[PDB]
Amino acid sequence: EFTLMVVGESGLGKSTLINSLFLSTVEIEVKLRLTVVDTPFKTIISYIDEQFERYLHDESGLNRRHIIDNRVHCCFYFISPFGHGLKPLDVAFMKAIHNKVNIVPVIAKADTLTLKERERLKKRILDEIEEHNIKIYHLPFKEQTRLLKASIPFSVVGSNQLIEVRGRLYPWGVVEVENPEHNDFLKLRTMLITHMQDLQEVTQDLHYENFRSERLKR
Amino acid sequence: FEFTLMVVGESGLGKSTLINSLFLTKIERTVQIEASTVEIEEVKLRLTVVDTPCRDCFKTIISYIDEQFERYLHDESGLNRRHIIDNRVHCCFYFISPFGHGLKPLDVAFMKAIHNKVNIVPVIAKADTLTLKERERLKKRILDEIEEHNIKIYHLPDFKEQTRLLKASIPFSVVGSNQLIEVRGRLYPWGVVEVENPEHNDFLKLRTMLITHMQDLQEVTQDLHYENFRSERLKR
Ligand SMILES: Nc1nc2c(ncn2[C@@H]2O[C@H](COP(=O)(O)OP(=O)(O)O)[C@@H](O)[C@H]2O)c(=O)[nH]1
Ligand SMILES: Nc1nc2c(ncn2[C@@H]2O[C@H](COP(=O)(O)OP(=O)(O)O)[C@@H](O)[C@H]2O)c(=O)[nH]1
Repeated sequence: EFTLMVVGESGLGKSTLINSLFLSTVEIEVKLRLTVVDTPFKTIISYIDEQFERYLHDESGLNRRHIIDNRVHCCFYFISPFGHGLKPLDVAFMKAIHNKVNIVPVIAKADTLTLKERERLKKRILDEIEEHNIKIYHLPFKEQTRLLKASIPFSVVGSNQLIEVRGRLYPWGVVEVENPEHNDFLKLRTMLITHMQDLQEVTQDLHYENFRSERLKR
Repeated sequence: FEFTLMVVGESGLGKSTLINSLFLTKIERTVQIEASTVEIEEVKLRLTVVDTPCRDCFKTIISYIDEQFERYLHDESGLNRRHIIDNRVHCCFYFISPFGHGLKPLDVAFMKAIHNKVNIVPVIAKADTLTLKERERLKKRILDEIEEHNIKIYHLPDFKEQTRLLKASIPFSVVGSNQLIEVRGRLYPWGVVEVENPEHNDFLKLRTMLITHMQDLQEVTQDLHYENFRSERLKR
């Protein structure tokens, strides 16, 4: 029972990555719900909040032994590799929903950046995360958990096309989706796969209860 | 000899980097587009780069195009005409993002706004984000959209094969780099994009076409766009 939202500018490979992970709400079979949404927000917030209402209403009921959890457990936020950081629309969106959903920031179409360019954009996005007091999902073995945090935000490449593993062909070379020397796709997936319970659990224990307390107080 | 080259398009599309490669070096008022204009001698060249998005920015560019027409009309209407300084925009690279499936309707209306006043040369920026197959689909979608909407881009005139193959590339999909490599280029873990490598991208054609068509761009600007502006202007 798990729900993942992907949000971001149109044309940033949002759909291709989702397809790459698993090989406007689609529901494939754990039971995964995916909600892809292209940025141009008062409906996005409201969708998220509406899933807390159903759940609060449902858990408040006399019949429970068929409750559907539609709460969004994670939101990949896609950032253009063309900016030098977060655009203020991106910051405003993330601030609108950071108290309600687990944000995982992702740099899109990372095959657009040299390694030097990549690390400048990551450093700059992390600093802006701090500067604007934005609350992104924080990961909870030794060195593999070390290396994964030290590469947030993940800069990914999607493709489901094959190359004489999946990749993208340019006259000067081939980007390999699952080569970590090429991009953080494997890390993002592994992280998604290894952290589902926590994602679910932080959604329950933190975002939903905060929703719930303000409600029963008001 | 005087040439003014303008480049417009969203920021983050490599526009300065491209310009740098050709030679190796809130917008709301005509004034600040002038302040953006750099002058180099390489022939007196002026480069005028304008980040587009807020659609007032498009109105200022238009107003700016005309002001250069105005300067000229005013200067040739006066009594001392020895050096009329020609600041009329002879060319507009229009950078389109490789992330769209074509032109947005803003681009379309804007190009319709400026297409009887400057020579639009459309350019797909950051072409190293596109596989060759993607490159073709975007080129065709962009040309279709120009037909569909009757956008008048600059028609290259007409050793033999060099004109055909150059036309075939329009709109040119280009790559710029300030960095050098072993060539100006872009180093990725998987390979190196070479700017001047025509297999890799159409930069070589853009520069060659500019270098080669500069006189005709100037002339079309004079004989067509300018005289069109001047006829309309005097009527009022
Ligand atoms: N350079 C690059 N291009 C990509 C990548 N992923 C997808 N694309 C291209 O971008 C197009 C749009 O991707 P899409 O998933 O539809 O983006 P979306 O609008 O955010 O869902 C795809 O058809 C691919 O041709 C990537 O990782 N790198
Ligand atoms: N992938 C790619 N990146 C580029 C290209 N040209 C420039 N860049 C990168 O994009 C950054 C910003 O480009 P810039 O020229 O300042 O874009 P402008 O805002 O349109 O003037 C540069 O520092 C380069 O890192 C290109 O052809 N391809």
